[PDB]
Amino acid sequence: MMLYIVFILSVIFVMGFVGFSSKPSPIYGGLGLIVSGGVGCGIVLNFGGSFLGLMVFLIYLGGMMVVFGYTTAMATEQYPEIWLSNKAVLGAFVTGLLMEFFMVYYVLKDKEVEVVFEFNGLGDWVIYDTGDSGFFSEEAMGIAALYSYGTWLVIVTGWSLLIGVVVIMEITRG
Amino acid sequence: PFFDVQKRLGVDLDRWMTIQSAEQPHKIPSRCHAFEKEWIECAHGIGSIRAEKECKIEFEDFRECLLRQKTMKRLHAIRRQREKLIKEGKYTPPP
Amino acid sequence: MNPIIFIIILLTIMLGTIIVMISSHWLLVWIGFEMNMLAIIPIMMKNHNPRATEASTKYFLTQSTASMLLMMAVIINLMFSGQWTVMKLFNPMASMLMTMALAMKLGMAPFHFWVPEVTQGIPLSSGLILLTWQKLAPMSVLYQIFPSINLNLILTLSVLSILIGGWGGLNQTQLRKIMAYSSIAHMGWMTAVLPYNPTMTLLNLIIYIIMTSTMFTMFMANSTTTTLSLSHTWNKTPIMTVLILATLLSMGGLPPLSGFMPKWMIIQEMTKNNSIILPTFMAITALLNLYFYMRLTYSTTLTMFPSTNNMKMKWQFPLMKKMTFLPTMVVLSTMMLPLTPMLSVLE
Amino acid sequence: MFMINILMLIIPILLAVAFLTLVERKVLGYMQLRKGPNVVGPYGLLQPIADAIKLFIKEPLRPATSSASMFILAPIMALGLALTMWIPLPMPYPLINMNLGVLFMLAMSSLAVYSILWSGWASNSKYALIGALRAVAQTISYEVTLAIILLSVLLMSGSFTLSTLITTQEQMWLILPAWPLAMMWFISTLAETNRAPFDLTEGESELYAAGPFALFFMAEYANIIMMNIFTAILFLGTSHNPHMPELYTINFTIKSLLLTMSFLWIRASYPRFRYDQLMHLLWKNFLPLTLALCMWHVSLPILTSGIPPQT
Amino acid sequence: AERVAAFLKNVWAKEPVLVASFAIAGLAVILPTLSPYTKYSLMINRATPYNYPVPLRDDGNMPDVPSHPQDPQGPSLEWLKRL
Amino acid sequence: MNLMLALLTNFTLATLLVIIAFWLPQLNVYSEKGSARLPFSMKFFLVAITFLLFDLEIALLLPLPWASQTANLNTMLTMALFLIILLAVSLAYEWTQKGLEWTE
Amino acid sequence: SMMKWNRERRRLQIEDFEARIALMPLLQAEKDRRVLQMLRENLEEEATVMKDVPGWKVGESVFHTTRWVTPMMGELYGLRASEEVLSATYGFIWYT
Amino acid sequence: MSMVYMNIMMAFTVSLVGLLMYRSHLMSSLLCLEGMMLSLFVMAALTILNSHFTLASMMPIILLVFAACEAALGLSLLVMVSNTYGTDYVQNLNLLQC
Amino acid sequence: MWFEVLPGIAVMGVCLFIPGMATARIHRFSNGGKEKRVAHYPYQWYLMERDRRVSGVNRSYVSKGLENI
Ligand SMILES: CCCCCCCCCCCCCCCCCC(=O)OC[C@H](COP(=O)(O)OCCN)OC(=O)CCCCCCCCCCCCCCCCC
Ligand SMILES: CCCCCCCCCCCCO[C@@H]1O[C@H](CO)[C@@H](O[C@H]2O[C@H](CO)[C@@H](O)[C@H](O)[C@H]2O)[C@H](O)[C@H]1O
Ligand SMILES: CCCCCCCCCCCCO[C@@H]1O[C@H](CO)[C@@H](O[C@H]2O[C@H](CO)[C@@H](O)[C@H](O)[C@H]2O)[C@H](O)[C@H]1O
Ligand SMILES: CCCCCCCCCCCCO[C@@H]1O[C@H](CO)[C@@H](O[C@H]2O[C@H](CO)[C@@H](O)[C@H](O)[C@H]2O)[C@H](O)[C@H]1O
Ligand SMILES: CCCCCCCCCCCCO[C@@H]1O[C@H](CO)[C@@H](O[C@H]2O[C@H](CO)[C@@H](O)[C@H](O)[C@H]2O)[C@H](O)[C@H]1O
Ligand SMILES: CCCCCCCCCCCCO[C@@H]1O[C@H](CO)[C@@H](O[C@H]2O[C@H](CO)[C@@H](O)[C@H](O)[C@H]2O)[C@H](O)[C@H]1O
Ligand SMILES: N=C(N)NC(=N)NCCc1ccc(I)c(Cl)c1
Ligand SMILES: N=C(N)NC(=N)NCCc1ccc(I)c(Cl)c1
Repeated sequence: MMLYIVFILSVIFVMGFVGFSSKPSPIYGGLGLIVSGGVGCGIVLNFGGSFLGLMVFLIYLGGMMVVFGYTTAMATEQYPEIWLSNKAVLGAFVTGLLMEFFMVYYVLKDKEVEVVFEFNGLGDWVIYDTGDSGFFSEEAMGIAALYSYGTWLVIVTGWSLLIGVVVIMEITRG
Repeated sequence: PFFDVQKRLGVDLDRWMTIQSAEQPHKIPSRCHAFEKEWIECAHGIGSIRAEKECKIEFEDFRECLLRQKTMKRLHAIRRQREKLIKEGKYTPPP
Repeated sequence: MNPIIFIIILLTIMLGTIIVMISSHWLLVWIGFEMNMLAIIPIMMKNHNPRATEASTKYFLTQSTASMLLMMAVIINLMFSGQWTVMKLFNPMASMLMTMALAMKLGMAPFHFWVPEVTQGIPLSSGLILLTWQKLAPMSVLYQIFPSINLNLILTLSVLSILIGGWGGLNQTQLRKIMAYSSIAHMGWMTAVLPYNPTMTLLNLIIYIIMTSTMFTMFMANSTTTTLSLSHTWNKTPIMTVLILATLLSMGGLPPLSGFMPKWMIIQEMTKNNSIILPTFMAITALLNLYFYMRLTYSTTLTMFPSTNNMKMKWQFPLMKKMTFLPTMVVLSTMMLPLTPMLSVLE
Repeated sequence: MFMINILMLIIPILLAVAFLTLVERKVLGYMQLRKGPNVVGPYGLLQPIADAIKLFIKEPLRPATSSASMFILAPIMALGLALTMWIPLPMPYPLINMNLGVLFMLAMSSLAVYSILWSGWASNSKYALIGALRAVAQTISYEVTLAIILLSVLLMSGSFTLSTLITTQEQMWLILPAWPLAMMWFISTLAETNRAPFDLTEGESELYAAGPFALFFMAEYANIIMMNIFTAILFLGTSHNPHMPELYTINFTIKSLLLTMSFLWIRASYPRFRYDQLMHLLWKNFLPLTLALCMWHVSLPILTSGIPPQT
Repeated sequence: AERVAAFLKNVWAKEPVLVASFAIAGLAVILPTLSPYTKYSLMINRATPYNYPVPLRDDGNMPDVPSHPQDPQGPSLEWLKRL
Repeated sequence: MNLMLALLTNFTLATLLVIIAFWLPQLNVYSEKGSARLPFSMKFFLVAITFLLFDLEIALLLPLPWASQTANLNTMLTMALFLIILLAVSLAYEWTQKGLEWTE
Repeated sequence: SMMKWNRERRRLQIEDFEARIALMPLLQAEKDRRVLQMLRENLEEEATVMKDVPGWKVGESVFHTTRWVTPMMGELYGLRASEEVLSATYGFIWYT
Repeated sequence: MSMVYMNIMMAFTVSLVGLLMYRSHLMSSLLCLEGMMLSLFVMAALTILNSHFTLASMMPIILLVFAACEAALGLSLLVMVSNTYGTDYVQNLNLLQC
Repeated sequence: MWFEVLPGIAVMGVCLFIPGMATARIHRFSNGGKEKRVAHYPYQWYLMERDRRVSGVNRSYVSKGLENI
């Protein structure tokens, strides 16, 4: 059901993580992270975070992950190794999927599961808020408050980014 | 803070975002505003050793609002019972 | 490095630390650590060689991992209390994660492997920062979250650090590795007393920093990084050999020198809490440190090792390195015990 | 009823791309004192059909790629994302009415660089990989100014909704208050779409085939049209009459057609930039001005008392 | 005054793009402080009612609080209608 | 649901066009006719890294259209200009340090 | 030109926002009754479903406080057709 | 807790184990580090959005910005390692063994 | 002559005209002859959901006036 969309997305989220965390060729590992990023944006979208969802796409996938792929093509892997060709990667990949499937199957059968800690399995919709009728996005109000409330945050964030530029020019000059 | 420079200078560098019952844009309240307000006012000034015992009631309620563990458990209980009756024909839901 | 850039990078290392110390918000604490780690890397890399690049990479991986674990602890704390205030955490799993993260940042055993290697691979001035200024921010967080730390975890880390630091230093001829293992041992005393009296943690931290700065500054003065190179000091700067002797004995905790004061005070606080086995075990184990401190005094000051002929050319030139604050620090490093009651200013 | 609507966007987009190949050839021809296609169908109207059929029945010569999955992925990503860029466009009503539509287009367009990168990896040739990386560097560089220019314009619009640009320009085109940004925006789209004088992928390899070649070409030309439709909305806002939405669609189409023809006009008129020179046009010319105009457009509504509404 | 004028003419001849950038950035920093309309942006932002105006319990000594929205007490937007 | 359907249609059609573009009748009956430093300049690394840092700054400027609706305009305008000026200082630093050069 | 139009647009937003303020009391009154009716209806089915479950008090709060607490989605739409639950939970987010 | 939290925490654990269990490529380990950031971003965003903690809505952005700057530093170290040895293999970074 | 470029342009223009025209008329067909309701904010969605219940046929675009008073 579409009532479990958030849960389903989080299942794919984990599968993408078991994908690159098993560490295949950095080219394929990058693909697994890109898929996870998109699935992660969808999870954030369904909780009412449109801007935060699109920042993952704009900045995390279009920004950082592009530079990761760019750097991989330059200084790491130019041609991928066959995926799951190494036994260690396959064992790790299979093990994570087997663990994940058991969690999913048990939480769906009992509508709850205790994997270390106890979780509910009724669906994530149950915790949602029931009274919204404002003429604005609350997430947008909060982020816009960076410029009124967050003067200190802007100063230290802006400073760190400038120092990042200076630092990386020092590191790479060699 | 280790060095409480903020209070010495009366300048608010990050206190504004520490709790959800603080002032928010356009007076948008957090879902657990009343519970966090109650717990904060109960525990104010008496120290964390005392508060851990004397404000346990407010903190348990605030935690229930935060994660709703007891509410979900109750809903899970009623739903599970309903499935049994549907599986036994002793209950037909209304319209 | 351009001197103005060096200054700005150094000021950013300090600013990252200060943000951690003045912050009341976990996010700003995390930012302070991130800013601090960003600025430290260039000074580790500044001599451009494969060893420096390996040291910076090992440092980056350790610190970035620890900072992710810290962020995870903060977020778990947010879910279980709905607030960001820097104070006791409201979840035992959050407390463990934050404690482990701070242990990794401090290089406490069994997360210690990076300290000897990173210190070896960077210049002396960079190692001085790494082993002194860089301990301030993680210690200042432990100072605030200790009411919620697991006692068994923190004391296990302390005991392991004193053991690993003492044993690890016995096998070293490189001065930078000796200071690294010495740092691991001293972090153990700082955290062992934290659950009982954080003021003694501050006292041990301050005295540790003063003594460590004195050693690094004296090593820089003569450009010495090995035991044998240090053993030539007697034939160039005899005064330095005496200052090293006093500082090493102080670092060994011998009375009536300054370095005895932290061990003295920590033992007192622990016994007041009916902790008798742990202080005694700690004090005996610290004799391992005293041993490899004494070995250095033998090859530096108390005997005269063989020299070289080219050393005579060095006789005709004076020391030109800054040695900033060295006269002040060496006096504090050795002659402070009569002023022990002054520790109350740290309350 | 909504699936009908999706098809009535996809199919005309692909047909418009096909016949842009004809129009580009004929406009370039007449600017070169010749005719261009005029034999295959009357006035060359069947030329796009002959080309399309030819390409698809052509032998699909793909050398043994270093990655089968990434060889297939690149054209699918390129074409799939290109069509996605159209779904929030108000013409005057969007297929999908997004509150953050402008931000959605920026985020999707930033993903299009992966098709360049993946096709470089799949080529199994360090020479083509190096060509891919040079193209990626050009593309991301000009993404910087496009985002900042777009932000500056929205400070006069008040929101990220694309249809709010229509409201903002009810009295006057935004090109009048913002012609300096329109100038750099327009050139940035040329460089973004690797169009001459920024067509350095084509020029440098001078100094894919069949259907898979055709698909990359279709995605490129879909992006070219979409960029010019975006420019018309951003700077040449058409008035919308809710009772006659087709008057908006006619006028807005003409502006987009003309803007697209100006892409062909420019291609006919200038030599090609060197790679380092189009890098300097961005980092040392556009970016300093864009940053200064971004500062100016934050201040201007505040100092004039012309802050737009949020809703 | 002249050596600066001789400086500007050189950068205007050599780097007109940079001269324009710096000129625009300076106006963006300076003009808000000089403009007489800047004060209205504050007022208009405050005049926009995003949330409900919760009424006050009347204790009998609030002569400056209107009883009805169409009464003459309370803030007026006449200044905004003209603007 | 509509956006999901649009996305699913766009990439499903793209997939169908790609596969059919690969598998069409050919009318022939005979046999058909690694992870190192790529020789690529450090300059191209610095472009990508420079793009990333500027992109992170852009993420912080994106809320500006909403921030201009605040009553705390004095603070908001000061912080917007501060961030953009710092972005300009970043560019000035790369420029004067020959980070934007392509020679050598 | 942009200044004049934007000022007019700000006046049009204020008029639109004030129409909403005029209607909020009526909408709030309606919302209160709908919520209370839904909770009451769930309380009848709870009485029936949990009639023969030992140690189950019907309608027992999970909070120590007697203050009114806003219910979450699961409490209101706990026992209703998925079509309504989906519309209530994800209808706004998914609307185009 | 809610069902989604089970998988988000699982994703973080999976990437942490991936990070602590190195293979050969340094880039593969840097990807795991970004994976932990992405899971932290999602977990923080979900918690903040669901609780309607309005002013905390900017926190995930700050997390993203700072961690991307961290990743840029990490990539720069990787290329310097690759310039030295011709690969990004961690086994080459063992000089400080002695 | 140059005007022989126009037929290709006309075909291109009609192709670009169909998307906008189709969406506009499909919206009118599916929304009772009116513009499709825009709900970017919770308030607008709340009123649209209230209209659906008030309609009596579960159609937010079916309006009820004074005849229901
Ligand atoms: C006040 C209350 C607190 C009480 C705690 C105890 C305080 C003592 C610790 C103070 C700190 C140590 C300061 C010692 C200053 C040393 C200066 C000195 O004694 O002379 C050094 C001497 C000079 O040699 P030179 O440079 O050549 O000049 C003369 C020309 N031949 O250099 C030489 O000639 C080399 C000499 C050979 C090495 C002999 C070493 C044995 C003497 C050690 C003296 C220092 C004691 C250190 C341990 C502390 C003792 C309690
Ligand atoms: C290395 C560089 C170091 C630079 C150090 C610079 C320190 C700058 C401190 C900035 C914070 C100044 O002090 C703080 O500022 C902001 C805006 O001015 C004020 O905040 C104001 O805007 C928002 C609006 O709701 C709220 O925070 C508050 O309602 C209001 O007072 C704080 O009330 C004030 O306490
Ligand atoms: C090193 C791997 C890091 C992976 C981190 C993975 C995420 C960790 C999730 C921590 C959140 C769950 O944290 C856990 O929650 C439960 C209830 O919810 C708490 O409560 C639990 O123990 C206490 C014991 O007095 C009681 O409340 C109760 O018996 C039980 O529910 C635990 O005290 C807390 O530790
Ligand atoms: C867009 C829809 C169009 C629908 C049209 C449907 C027509 C279906 C009939 C396809 C006819 C293709 O015709 C055939 O194409 C392939 C392209 O690989 C050519 O090439 C093929 O044959 C030659 C030898 O003859 C081989 O060496 C070659 O490797 C092989 O690919 C053939 O020489 C040509 O005869
Ligand atoms: C009016 C204020 C508006 C706010 C502006 C926003 C902040 C922008 C900060 C940019 C600072 C750039 O500062 C810039 O530094 C270099 C120093 O090498 C100077 O340029 C100097 O070096 C270059 C070589 O690169 C020489 O060819 C040149 O002759 C010399 O002037 C520039 O003249 C100066 O403009
Ligand atoms: C590298 C560091 C870069 C830092 C750059 C910072 C530059 C800041 C420049 C603009 C700061 C002042 O900008 C503008 O000044 C005028 C003063 O007349 C302020 O005052 C104006 O607006 C306020 C509203 O709050 C009115 O009450 C007031 O009557 C009016 O004069 C504005 O609120 C402020 O928006
Ligand atoms: N935490 C501890 N165990 N010790 C501690 N700080 N006790 C507080 C007692 C104390 C002791 C000395 C002073 I001077 C002051 Cl003012 C107060
Ligand atoms: N650049 C030009 N305009 N001429 C040109 N070489 N066109 C390419 C021809 C082409 C490619 C794909 C498709 I689908 C179609 Cl129908 C036609």
